[PDB]
Order: sequence, then C-alpha cells, then structure tokens
Amino acid sequence: QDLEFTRLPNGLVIASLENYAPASRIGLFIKAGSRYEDSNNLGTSHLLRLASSLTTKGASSFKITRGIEAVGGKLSVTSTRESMAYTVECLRDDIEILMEFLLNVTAAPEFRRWEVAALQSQLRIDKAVAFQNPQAQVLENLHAAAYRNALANSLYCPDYRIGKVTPDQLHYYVQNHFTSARMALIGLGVSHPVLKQVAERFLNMRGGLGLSGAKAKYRGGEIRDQNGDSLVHAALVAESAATGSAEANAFSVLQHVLGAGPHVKRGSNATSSLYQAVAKGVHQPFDVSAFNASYSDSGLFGIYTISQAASAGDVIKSAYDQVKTIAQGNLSNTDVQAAKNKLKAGYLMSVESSEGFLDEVGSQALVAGSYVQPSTVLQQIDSVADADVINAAKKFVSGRKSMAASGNLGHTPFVDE
Amino acid sequence: SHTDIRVPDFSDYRRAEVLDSTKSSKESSDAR
Amino acid sequence: MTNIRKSHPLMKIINNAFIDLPAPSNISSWWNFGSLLGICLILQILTGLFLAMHY
Amino acid sequence: MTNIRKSHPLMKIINNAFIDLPAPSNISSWWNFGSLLGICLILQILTGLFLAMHY
Amino acid sequence: ATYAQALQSVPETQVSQLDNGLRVASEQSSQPTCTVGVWIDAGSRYENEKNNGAGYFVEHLAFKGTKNRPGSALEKEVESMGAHLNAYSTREHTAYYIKALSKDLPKAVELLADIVQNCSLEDSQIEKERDVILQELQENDSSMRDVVFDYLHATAFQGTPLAQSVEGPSENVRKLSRADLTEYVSQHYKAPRMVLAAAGGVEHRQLLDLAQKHFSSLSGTYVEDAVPAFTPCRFTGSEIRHRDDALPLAHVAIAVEGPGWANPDNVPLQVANAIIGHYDSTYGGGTHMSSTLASVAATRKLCQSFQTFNICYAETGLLGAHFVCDNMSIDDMMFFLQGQWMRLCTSATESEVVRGKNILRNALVSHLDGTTPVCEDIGRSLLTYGRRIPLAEWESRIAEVDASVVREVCSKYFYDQCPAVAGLGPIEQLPDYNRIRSGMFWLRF
Amino acid sequence: WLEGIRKWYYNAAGFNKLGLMRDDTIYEDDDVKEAIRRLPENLYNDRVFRIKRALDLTMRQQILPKEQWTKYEEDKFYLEPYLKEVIRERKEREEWAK
Amino acid sequence: MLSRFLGPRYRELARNWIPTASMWGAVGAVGLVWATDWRLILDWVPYINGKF
Amino acid sequence: RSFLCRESLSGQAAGRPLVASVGLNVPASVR
Amino acid sequence: LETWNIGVVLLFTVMATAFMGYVLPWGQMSFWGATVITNLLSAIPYIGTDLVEWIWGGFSVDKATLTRFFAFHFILPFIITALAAVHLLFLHETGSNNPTGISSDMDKIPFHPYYTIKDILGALFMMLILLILVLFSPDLLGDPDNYTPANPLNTPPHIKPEWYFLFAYAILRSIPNKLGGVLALVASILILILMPMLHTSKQRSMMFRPLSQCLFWMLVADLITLTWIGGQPVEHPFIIIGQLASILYFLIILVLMPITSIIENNLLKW
Ligand code: HEM
Ligand code: HEM
Ligand code: HEM
Repeated sequence: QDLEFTRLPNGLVIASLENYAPASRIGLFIKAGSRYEDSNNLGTSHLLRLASSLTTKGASSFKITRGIEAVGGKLSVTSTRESMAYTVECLRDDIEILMEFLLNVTAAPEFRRWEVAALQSQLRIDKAVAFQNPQAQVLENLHAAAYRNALANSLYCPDYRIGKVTPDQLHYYVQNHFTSARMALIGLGVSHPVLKQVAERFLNMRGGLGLSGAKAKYRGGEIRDQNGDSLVHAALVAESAATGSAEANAFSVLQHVLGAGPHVKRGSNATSSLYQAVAKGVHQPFDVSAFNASYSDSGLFGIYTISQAASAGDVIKSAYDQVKTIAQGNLSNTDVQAAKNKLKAGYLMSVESSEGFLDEVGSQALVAGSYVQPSTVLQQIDSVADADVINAAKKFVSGRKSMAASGNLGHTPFVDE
Repeated sequence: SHTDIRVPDFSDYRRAEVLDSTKSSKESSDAR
Repeated sequence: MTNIRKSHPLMKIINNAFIDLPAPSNISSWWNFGSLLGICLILQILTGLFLAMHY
Repeated sequence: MTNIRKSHPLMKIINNAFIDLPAPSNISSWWNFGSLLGICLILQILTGLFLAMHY
Repeated sequence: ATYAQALQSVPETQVSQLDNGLRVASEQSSQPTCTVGVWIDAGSRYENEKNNGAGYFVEHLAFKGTKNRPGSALEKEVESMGAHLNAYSTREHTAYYIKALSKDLPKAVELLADIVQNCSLEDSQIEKERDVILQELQENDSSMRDVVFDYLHATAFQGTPLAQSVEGPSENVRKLSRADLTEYVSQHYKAPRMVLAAAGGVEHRQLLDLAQKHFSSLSGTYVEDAVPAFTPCRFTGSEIRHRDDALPLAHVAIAVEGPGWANPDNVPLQVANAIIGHYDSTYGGGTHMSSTLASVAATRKLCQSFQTFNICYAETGLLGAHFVCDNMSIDDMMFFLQGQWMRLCTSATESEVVRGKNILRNALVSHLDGTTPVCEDIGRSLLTYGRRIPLAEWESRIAEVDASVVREVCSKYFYDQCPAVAGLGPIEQLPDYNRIRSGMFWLRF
Repeated sequence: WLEGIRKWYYNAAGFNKLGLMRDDTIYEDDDVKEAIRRLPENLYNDRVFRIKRALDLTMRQQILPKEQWTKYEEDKFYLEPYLKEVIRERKEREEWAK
Repeated sequence: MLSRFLGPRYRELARNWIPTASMWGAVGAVGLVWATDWRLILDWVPYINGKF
Repeated sequence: RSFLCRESLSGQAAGRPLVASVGLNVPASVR
Repeated sequence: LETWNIGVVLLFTVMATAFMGYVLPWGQMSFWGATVITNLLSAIPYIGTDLVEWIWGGFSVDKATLTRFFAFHFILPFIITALAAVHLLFLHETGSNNPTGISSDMDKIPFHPYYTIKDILGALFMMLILLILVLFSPDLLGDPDNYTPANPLNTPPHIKPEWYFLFAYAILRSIPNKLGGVLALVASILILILMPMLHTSKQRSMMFRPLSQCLFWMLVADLITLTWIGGQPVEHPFIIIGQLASILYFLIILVLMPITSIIENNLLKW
C-alpha cells in the first residue's frame, strides 16, 4: 500500500507499489543510452532498443513473442539519451511469466548473427518513421551542435552504420552498460518479495558498475539543414544546468514563465509570454515555446520555434528579445506564481497514468537512488524565488549559444546574430 | 475536400426493400 | 502464404489468362465470338472423336 | 533495341525452355533419355500418322 | 491479490440526476488531480444537410468567449491553475473536459458552465474562426487516414445523416451564421443530453452540490415543440475509389454492418477482431506474431499499418479493417484479410479465442488508466449504455464468449455480408467489388 | 566393433574421393535452405567451392588423388549445429501449433 | 503426415469441419446416384421411382 | 501532415528532450 | 514432386496407348490379348461387369472395339504431348537434379551450346539401335503368331502381351485372386507415387549409398525376372518363381529401401 525502496549489495535499487490495480507493470531502467556510445559503436543503442524479441539464452524469439502475445502483453523499450527502460504490463496473475521474459532479454541475450543481420534493415525503417516529424531531426542536430561528445550521440543509428552493427558490439555494450549497479527494477502492482526473488535470482548475473561514460562538453555549433519543408523549425539553446539542483528547478520554472505549450485546445496561449510577445509582430501562422532538457551531468535551456520561411528571422529575434526582458528584471511575482502552479500541475499530472508514475520512479531510482514524494517535489518547486529565475534568465542570455534549424533557411538568422 | 464529396443518389436502381433511408438493410438482406 | 491461384506454376497461366486478365470495360458482344470459336472447336473435337469411334 | 531471342513471346518461351536454361554440368548420360523420349514420341507421332493414312 | 479481487475493488461510478435532467457521475479513488467534463450528446448524426458542420464550429467557438468571461480571459483562468482544457466532437457525442488539480474543482465546474451555457458566439470570432476551419479542412485533406474513414462513412451510410462528415462540407462552413449555430446550441445543448463527469479527487457529493448551484439553469424543454429525434441509418454495402496515383501508399478500409452499442455481440466480435490484431512496420514482432495475418504481412512485407476497428454507433456500426500497403499488395491483402475472416467464421479455435480474450481484457484494463480516460469512459458509457459498465461485468461477458460463440457471431455478421470498401490513392490492384463480395463466402463451407 | 564398420562405410561412400565433407551431401530440404543461409561467411565460401569442385570431378567423372581425400577423422560436422537448432525451432513451432 | 497433425487443435478442427465434409459426401452420393440413375437406390424413393 | 494555421502549429514546438520508444505489439513513437 | 506425379500419369497413359496400338493390327495375338486384358476388368465388384461391354462396345472384342481403339490410339498421344509439356513446365521451376543430388546452383551451365549437341548425340545413338532393329531383324521384338488373321475360334498356343507388358503380367498371374490380380496390376505402377514419401535417407542421391545401390540393382534384376517369367507359361517351377519375384519386388520398394535408408543414416551420424 506504499512505495518501498531496497538497494541490494550490488546496487540494483528495487521499488514496488501494491496499488491493487487490475494490471501490473514491471519496468527495468538501465543507465545506458546514446551518451554512453563511443565514436566506434554509434547506433548500438538503437539496435539494442530494436532488439527486444531476439532469441535469449533461455527463451527463443518464437517463444517470447508467442507467450507475450498469448497472455496479451506489451514489451516496450522506451529509451532516452541517458537511460533505456524495458517495460511489460499485464494482468495480475500473469506477470510472473513475463517477468522472466523481461529478464532474459535484458541480462542473458544471445544476439544470434542471423537475427541481428536481419534486424539491421529495421534500423532504416525506424529512423525513417521517426524522422517524419521535423522535431526529431532538429533535436538531434541540436544535441550534435550543442554537446561536443557524449550527449551529442543520436538516439538513432547514423546511416553509415546501418548494417555494420556487429553483434560483438552489442555484446560489449551489454556487458559494459547493463551491470547491476547501473539498473533499477520498478514494479507497479507487484509485491516486493517476488520482485526481490527474481532480482537476486537472475539480475545478479552482471555485477559491478560498468564502463563509465565521459562528461559532455558544450561546443556551441550551429548545425543547419536546408531540407525544403515550408515550416522552419529553429531552436536556440544554451547550457542551463544539471538536473537535481536549485538551478534546474529555477530553469524549469522559467520554462513555464516564458511558455510551456498549449493548455486550452483552440486557444491562443495568452498567459505564455513568448507566444504573446511574438504575436505582436509576426502576423502569420507560427508557434514558439521554451525548451528545457535537463540531463544527468548537464542541461540545455532555450527556445523552440516553428514559423513561416520568410518570417522566421523575426520570430527567433522577437522571442529572444522577450527573454532579454526577463533578464533585466521585468518579471512580476504573479507570473512566477502562475508558472509554479503550472509546473506543479504538470508534475502531478505526468504521474497520473500508471506508466507515467513508473517512469517517474525509474528516473528517481536511476539518477538519485531514493524516491521522494510528489509533495516534497512541490515544496522544492515552491522554494524557487523570483531572483533565481531572473539569475537563470541572465545565465541563458549571457551564455554561449547553440542553434539548430531545418527548412528553407534563407532568412533564418545565424547564431552570431 | 473529402467532406465535399458525396455518393450520388442511387434511388433509381435500388431494390424495393432497401429504398428508404430509415429502415435497415439487415432485415431484407436475407430476402435479397 | 500465397494464393494458390497465383502460386501454382500451372495455375499462373490460367489465372493470368482467364481469371485476373485485365479486359476492356466496354467490350461489346462482338468479342464474345472469340470464346464461341474456341468452345465450338471443342465440340468439333468432342463430336468428331465419337464419329471416329464408329467409322 | 532488344534481342529477339529474349523478347519475342515464343522465342522467350523457347529460350527459357532449351536455349539458356541453367542446367548442371555433371549431368550424366542417363538424363539424355529425357529428350530421347520426346524424340521417339515425335517419331511416334510422325510414323503413326503415315500409318493412319493407309489403315 | 489476484485479478478478480482487484476487479472487485474498482471504485464505483456513483451516478445522480438533478431535476433539470443533467446526470452527474464521479469516480473518486485517491488522485490529487481530476478530469471534469460534460458530454453533450450531439454530432454529425443530429445534423441536416443545410447545417452540416455546425457542431464543429460551435466547439471551435466554445473557448473563444463567454458572456461572463469576456474573451481570452477564460484562457487566462484555465492556464492560471495549469488546467488543460480540451474538447472532442465525434459523429454522435461532443464533450468538453478540464484536466486540473482536485483542489481547483470548484473553479473548473464554473468554467465548464460558462462555456457550455453562456457562450457569446460573437460574429467577428465567427469570421476569424471561419478561416481556421477551412485551413483545418485542408489539413484533414492531407490526413490520408481520416479521408479514408470519411469515405467509408459516406459510401456505407449513404443518404443518412451518418454519411455526413464531422467538420462539414467546405460550403456550409462558408455560409454559416450566428442564427444557425444558436439553433444548434438551443436544440442540442440541453440538460437531459448532458453528462457531467469527474474522476480523481472528486467527491460525488461535491460534484452534485456544484452541479445544483452551477448547472441548474440548463433547460429541458425544446423551443416551441421541435425535438430532434433519432433517424435510424441504413448500411448500403457499396464501394468508393478515389484513385490518385501520386500518393505513395494506398489506404483501404473494408467494413460490414456491425452491431449497435446495446448489442452484446460487441463482446464476442471484439475478441474476434483481437484475433486479427494490428500491425505496423515498426512493431518488431515480425514473423512470430500469433495473428496469422500479421505474421504473413511481416514475412512478405505486405502492408505497413493494417489494423482492425469496431466503430459502433447507437443502432449500427462498422466492423472491419483498414490496411495501408503499396500499390502491388492490395490484391493479395484482400485475399488474406478476408481469408482470415472466413476462417473465424468456420474454424475458430479455443486456443486463439483464449488469446483474444486476454488481449481484450488487457485492452479494456489499460485503456482505463489515468483520470482522463476514466472520465471519457464515464461520459461515453452513460450515453451509449445508460450506465458505466463495471470491469467485473466486462470480465463476466469475456468469460462467457468461447470458440462456438465467436464462430456463431462472425457467421452472423461477417459471412456472406456485402462489404463497404473504400479506397484512396494508387488503388488499382484493389479487387473489384464483385471480387470482394466473392471473398465474403467460402466455397468449402 | 562399430567404428570399424563406420570406417568401411565412409571409405565405400564416395564423397571422400570427391573431396566432399559429410555435411556437404545433405539433401537440401526446406530446413536445410535456412541452415545454409545461417552459416557464417567463411564456411559458406568453403562449402560452395567444395561442391563446385566435386561437380567438376563428376562432370569429368574422375576422382581426386588419394592424398586429397577427406579422412573420417578430418570430417568436420559444420552444418549439424545449425541444423539441430533449425529442427528444434521447427518442432517448437509444431508444438505451439497444437 | 505424422504426430504433427495429431493434437487438440487438429482434433477440434476435425470436429468443426465434420458436418461440412460429411454433408459434402452426402452431396457426392446424391450426385452419383442421380448421374448413374442407380435403380437400387431410386426404387425405394418416392415419385422419382415412377420413372422406371 | 499539413500544418498551415496558427492553431495546428500549437503543440508542435517541442519543449522537452526527445524520447524514442518502440515495443513488441505497439508502433514506434517519439516525444 | 509435381514432375514425378506427372511422369506417373504419362506412364499410365502411354501404356494404355501402346496396348491399344498393339490391338490395332488385328492379329491372333492382338485379338486374344485384348480379350484377356479387357476381361480382367470384370473382377471389379458390382460395376466391373458393366465396364467390360462398355469398353468392348458389344458382347466381345469385335468391330466396335477395333474402331474405337483406333480412335483412342490416334487421340491419346496428343494428350501425352500435352502432359509432357506440363512435365517440362514443372521441371523448369526447380531445375534438373545432378547425379550428386546436392543443389548445383553454383555450377549451372547454359543449355544451347553444350547439351543441345549432347542430346543430338544421344538421339543419333538411339537411332542407331532403332535402325538395327528395323532394318536387320524387325520382328525380333514380337510374337510371330501376330502375323495370323485374328480368329475368335482358336486361341493361340502361346499367349503373352508385348515384351514391355510381361512384367506386369507376371504379378497378374502371381495372385490367384482375380480382383487381387487387377489391384496388383494397378499397384505395380502406382507404387511409384509412394516413393517420394518412403525416402528416409538424408541423402537424395544414390551415388553415396552402397547398400541401397545393391538393393536397387536387386530390384532391377527382379523386374527382369518378372519379364522372363511372364514370357514363360505358368507351370513348375515358373509359378513359384513368379510369386517369389512379385513378393520380393513389392518388399524391396516398400520395406527394404526405407529400412536400408534408416540404418544408412544411423551409420553416418544422422
Ligand atoms: C476443326 C474442327 C472440325 C471441323 C470444322 C470439322 C468439319 C467436318 C465436317 C464438315 C464434316 C462432314 C460431316 C458431314 O458431311 O456429315 C466432318 C466429318 C467428320 N469429322 Fe470432322 N470436323 C472437325 C473436327 C473433327 C475432329 C477433331 C475429328 C476427329 C476426332 C473429326 C472427325 C470427323 C469424322 C470421322 C467425320 C466423318 C463423319 C461425318 O461425316 O460426320 N472431326 N467434319
Ligand atoms: C505414343 C506413341 C505411340 C506408341 C507407343 C504407339 C504404339 C503402337 C504399337 C505398339 C502399335 C502396334 C504395331 C504393330 O503391331 O504392328 C501401333 C500401331 C498403330 N499405331 Fe501407334 N503408337 C503411337 C502413336 C501413334 C499415333 C500418334 C498414331 C496416329 C497418328 C498411331 C497410329 C497407329 C496405327 C494406325 C497403328 C496400326 C498400324 C500397325 O499396327 O502396324 N500411333 N502403335
Ligand atoms: C512421356 C514420356 C516422358 C517424357 C517425354 C518426359 C520428358 C522429360 C524430360 C525431357 C526431362 C528432362 C530430362 C531428364 O532429366 O531426364 C524429364 C525429367 C524428368 N522426368 Fe520425365 N518424361 C517422361 C516420362 C516420365 C516418367 C514416366 C517419369 C516418372 C514417373 C518421369 C519423371 C521425370 C523426373 C523425375 C524428371 C527429373 C529428372 C531429374 O531431375 O534428374 N518422366 N522428363
């Protein structure tokens, strides 16, 4: 009836909450992502994410697929730049079965040569599907043009590695990035004893911490792209802060102060300062929003903009000017309070869904290692003062920039201007 | 637009049973 | 795994010749005689054999 | 311009049949009895006809 | 705690009814958030040709302004507490819901009352709103999935109001007026067809007392006497083909007349539908998925996005599939997909029926996760069924259906029934309607 | 004893004279296509040679000299580990079919 | 044609297609007696028998 | 999809880092 | 598979054609062999009797039988040609089988320059033997009694079918039961259809199967023994030799070859 953390001697923090829900979700979160990829194994993480049904040590691909389908389960491998989350959710009197299916695919894989070779083609399909939305390309180019190494690595395999990701790279990546110390097993709707039983039964296979990655450095590039789509997706960011600090909370509050996104369908973002500031000016279809991306060792605060090709030069300008206003103390406490309310609501509403709560617990366990109640998170959010937001804005303004743009970039202003 | 298009009226060709817009064709499907 | 109509090597030619053969939509009755010849030939083969039975 | 052997319908069929058909090199003499059968059949088709015209 | 015990817990959906007709219905479990919204029963079904598209326009102008909240001030409030106000308008139901913290429940219901009762409908916003819809119509024109389902409804329920699109033809939206919208609001936004709903930290007593002192002004009478009645629709098995070779893929949708909301045959048929399942080229299951059609498609790379559907209106529905494949796959897929249906109509096996039951159970349970889906379920169920079906009852119905029941219901709905195919794009291998109807029966049987 | 009989049979079999290893004489059924496709590149590349050379001897209807014959002790079972895996997968699929 | 075809699903499929196959055999039998004009059946029949 | 008005653009501007996800019986998604 | 089934059909129809053609010249042997062979069909229960007059066209092999046999013997070889075309059609989709059995897709050579001349040589070599047959000793393969006007009043002292049918006649006269004889006649040829199923050796080629090779040559000797026995009249010791040869032939095709293949595979780690 409550959350229960447990750090076994080999790390591997175990969390479980018996919510008595008709369905239970077991998710294993691993501190292994693109940032831990090196210059020679680029795309390995993407292949691993695409390899969630390959023949494991104790369960052939046919058995895994057929069993999970027969009990009616989903095996998601939700991945970030710094974490990969396996997840299976099914009815209460089934999880045991798929529990094994989750573990064999995460700690005892085989990576058979034929299966990997056949799966290599799926990398192109996934990249093409995921790159239809322009934001994917822009965000990947942003990380490439902002971080020198580590975080710069894309979540998707570069086209020059499609078909050349040998299974040996997969085995090395698993052995050096799936050790017990860097993983967290979370279970919603399952009792803690059985979770501990399966953990110490099999997940103890790979002890240790593993090959640590390298801290990402901030270059400040301007990776651009003239792809020809009418809308110009531009994004201008700067090194904000690492998550888990007062600076991170202040930047998160600043995001809602400027603008977080739509709240009323068929609205106008009247409260959002960025949208209204740009609205005076560009009288054309457009959208703007503050962008906060907090990572384990660094972070990025900036502005994302989608506007008409010709008008883009105004938007990226006008929106930026708005942030400049917040820099030299042009912010009222009422806006701070509204942003705090929006942020608290957004946090308490991400955890609404059971899967969202599972992701929250997984992130807390992987990064911090000690879950904290939403109430204390609200206290931390409230603890931010106006001067801290004003700073944060100063740090963003007087900091090395990083721009990424895609579209007809004829009138897109350059990072120097 | 997709909304603008519509099926032209076929009332000249329909069988007697399926001719009104309120009845259901399931009743007379077996007959036809 | 695949329709026998378009999988069997012998069925390939029959399907492509009489089942899924793209034919003009506005073909008049004057083209029906193309079949009428062939069918008629079979009768001439069918009858003509039986005449050869007792001859 | 296209080679008539591999473009004309009848020539295409004959070409795939017994012109450019990929056959094993170590085919022994015992496979010859395939073609010979047809040959005798052809001869059997032929001579019988010339018998059938005086029977 | 096994599955059954968790199903029993299932906090209840206490339902009440104030005098004017509006029925409140809440579901409180623990959560500090809430999703409070009304579910006015209206849509393209209750719309004649002259005013087809009024409902979409009304939903567009709902949040723009009110008599109480002048203009964008309503948006200012909604964003002040961080609420995410939203609205969706199907062919039968049109709903407004606010996703907000439970503490701000008193304000949210007041905001809902203002939007759904005291709407200005001001002329200038109508003119500005006109451009948005027209552009939205082009966006939906590019929505290569949506146009196919619109074609399905147009070519299946011809003549009937169901064929009418939700947005409306791009000629009524250019000739509408405050008069036409005001009649729509007066004739449809009435208390009997309104389901105030909430889920989360919402005490049912709270919702009731708030409804009495905010929504009691809603009337139940209908102008002079005019009451928009129910016009039953007819399923005219037909075919529509919009051949457009420029489009890369070829969306095709085929459906037969499936049951209505009240018909219990939904429970077996869904299981049968779950048998065929769904697939996308990025699934990862590949040639190992238990669904035969999915395994074939992944093995031969036939489709990209085939998926079954069970669109079900009040008295009739559409039951079938929608597949997206290249130009030279349709002729094959119409062979396999139909070839699957007949198999279910002739040789359904309890081995796969158990799998279908499990998939249906997981779909029902997972869909009811989070406050907003719960509120959607409450608002939709009080209208379609008249009561929120508890998950225990769903479990009982799923337990009843077996191989014989699935075979019987598929034979009663699928076998020998004229389809309602609808193509788009480079559809040329798409077999002629005679061929499609030919596949609807198996000569072995 | 058995091994003597298997010696005699291997000597009298014939594929030793042609340089063919034991797993080269498999009749290719539906599973053996997948077995061959599953082979690593080096084994595939040696197998295609061995087969082509053997077909060369047979078309000339000659044999290799005694020295270049595959001995019983030198007959690797390269295909068998993949063949048994393919068979096991097929049997698993058949069991699931019931 | 071995233990593969023997299983609970195959037995159930047999049961499912037994009525159809059996009355297909009935179709074949009726067609055969009709085509052959089999007296040894047709005599026992009603009105048909008056042909002879 | 076509996006050519002020409204439909709203929500397209991402404000959080990209997160990709694929499954076994669910399609690939990004955020 | 399909090529093999089509080949079995070709064998059936060509043997029927040859029987009818041999009936055509209307010698004593022709008429009497026709009577015996058609009368064999009486063994079938119930409707076996009625087929005999239907095929006969009357109450005995007479005018109608000869005329209709001429007609069928004329038409059928064109059916043989059609089935042979389908045979080749089916063969092409997989390609010919080399003596080694293993797939030779890495060694295929074009047909036109190499095998056209090889089959020219083969056909000419066959014509050599055929011309020795026709030109030097024409009636070497055929009963001299055929050169006698057929008379339905005097059975010839020696009764046999042609040299290519005596082998089946041996099994016919082996089984005392008439219906058993006809069933054995059908089965002697139809047993080729069971051969693809009975193959249990992991090798598809008989080059590397010594024991099976000895079995195959024993089968060939069995067929030649059946032919010779069919030539001889049914007396001691030909009767028991015929029974033993029939049993041995069926036993080899059905049992010895599969058991030999199984012990074969056991002998080679598979
Ligand atoms: C191309 C198709 C054919 C045509 C146009 C054709 C035409 C004719 C004609 C006009 C006659 C004269 C009939 C009479 O005067 O009474 C005839 C007779 C005959 N035909 Fe054919 N015939 C054909 C096919 C065949 C075939 C395939 C056979 C053999 C199987 C055959 C066997 C005979 C025989 C035996 C006679 C003589 C008996 C008689 O006069 O009817 N015919 N044919
Ligand atoms: C399939 C190939 C054929 C075979 C195996 C075959 C076989 C035979 C045989 C064994 C005889 C008996 C010869 C004799 O006793 O003197 C014969 C006679 C005859 N065949 Fe054929 N035949 C074939 C094709 C044909 C064809 C296509 C025709 C018709 C064009 C034909 C017409 C005749 C005639 C007229 C006779 C009687 C003349 C005679 O017996 O000398 N045959 N055939
Ligand atoms: C009407 C007489 C026949 C003709 C004209 C004929 C024609 C042919 C030809 C030309 C070939 C290719 C050459 C070869 O491989 O031998 C062939 C192959 C073949 N035929 Fe026949 N055939 C006849 C009878 C038969 C019979 C009676 C059978 C057995 C039931 C049969 C089964 C085969 C097989 C299995 C092959 C493939 C041989 C291989 O792959 O090595 N055929 N046929």
